[PDB]
Amino acid sequence: MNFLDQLDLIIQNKHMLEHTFYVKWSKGELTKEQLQAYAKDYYLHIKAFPKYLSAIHSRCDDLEARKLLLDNLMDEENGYPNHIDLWKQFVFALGVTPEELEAHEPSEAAKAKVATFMRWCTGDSLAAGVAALYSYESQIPRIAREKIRGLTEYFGFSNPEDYAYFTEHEEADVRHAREEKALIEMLLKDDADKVLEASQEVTQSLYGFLDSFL
Amino acid sequence: MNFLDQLDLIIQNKHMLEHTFYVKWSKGELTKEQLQAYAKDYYLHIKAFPKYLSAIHSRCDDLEARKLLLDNLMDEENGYPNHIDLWKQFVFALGVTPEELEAHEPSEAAKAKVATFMRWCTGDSLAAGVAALYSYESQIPRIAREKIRGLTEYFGFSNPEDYAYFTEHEEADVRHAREEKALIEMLLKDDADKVLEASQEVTQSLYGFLDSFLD
Ligand SMILES: [Mn+2]
Ligand SMILES: [Mn+2]
Ligand SMILES: [Mn+2]
Ligand SMILES: [Mn+2]
Repeated sequence: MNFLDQLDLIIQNKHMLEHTFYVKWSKGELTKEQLQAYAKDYYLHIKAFPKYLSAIHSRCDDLEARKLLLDNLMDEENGYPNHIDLWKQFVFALGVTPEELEAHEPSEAAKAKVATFMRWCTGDSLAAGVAALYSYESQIPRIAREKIRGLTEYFGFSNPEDYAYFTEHEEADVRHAREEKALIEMLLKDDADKVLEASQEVTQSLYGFLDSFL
Repeated sequence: MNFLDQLDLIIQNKHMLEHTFYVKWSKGELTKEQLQAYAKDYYLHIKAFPKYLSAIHSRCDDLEARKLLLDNLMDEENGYPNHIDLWKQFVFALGVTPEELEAHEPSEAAKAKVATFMRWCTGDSLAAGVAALYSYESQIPRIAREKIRGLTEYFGFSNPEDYAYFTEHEEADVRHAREEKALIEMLLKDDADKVLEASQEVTQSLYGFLDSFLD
């Protein structure tokens, strides 16, 4: 019915946790060389995310909407460890070296996933741009949950500080999903069609990225 | 750098405090219907400024650079009162209804100023976009000092919370000018030409804005 319901339904189906990458993870049938491949190829999207948000902010005249995006941007980039710093710890805890992470070149599948976000966040529909992020960010608390379990059981992650990023995202993205849902409603301009479009795009692209490794 | 020094001389040689509108301010010869013109038209630029910063951030892949742009943006928009809020108080301390300020359609002069900034901030040179901000922001601390003097000497201001915006920008924009100047060096990609070109345009566009109220 109402487009937000349909929007939440698109995610519930094309949801990353049901992609085979995470099935195998949840099961534990995933190689450490695989985990390192995923971790490094993710980095690009880890570094582009602040621009997903600021791409949207920069085209926005709704002052109350812009503050919520700031709050999101601040949670990711401001301070130390910011959300990028936290991913590097998961990279290193996997055994990839710092020079190896800086030397890694992101796949055409990594560049495609980020291009999908960037297409919507710089597109002409601010709601669709926010809907794009929601379709990724509203799945994270669950993935973060089930990811930690996999790390500690089948991957010998004994020190909690190694998966800080995930412990942190396990709650920060409950508030982000909630506030992005608000923003979509605030920035709607007869463009419900584009919100569902972005959702359809982002949930497929997510799946295409995870396809690359399997 | 030399290119930063030429950048500072362009600003030095086209400084807002030498426009007739501030040579009048300083001498007392500014009307009060003139102050409400200014205060109200300035409100487009004020609400706009964060997107100048987020425009550059969204095209930038230098992580250290982006944190300096965030710092700036946080000072500007985060919390209560933020700089937009502080501008509202001062417009109201001028005698303007929250209702007329928000019914006010900004002048063509105002739209022109904001369009100039936005051209560079959406543009292709990240250092030029920063330098466009810098060509304005480096002037603010002194204008803010002098504008506070005028409000209190010739415009009978006594409540320090009215001109809080200028109080706040007298110190905050010292840090912003400093760090923008670092950003320019950090973002340079063989575009010193573009850095100076943005500077010439913005200093002259600010002058154009200052003239709409001089009749
Ligand atoms: Mn994050
Ligand atoms: Mn988030
Ligand atoms: Mn400011
Ligand atoms: Mn500033």
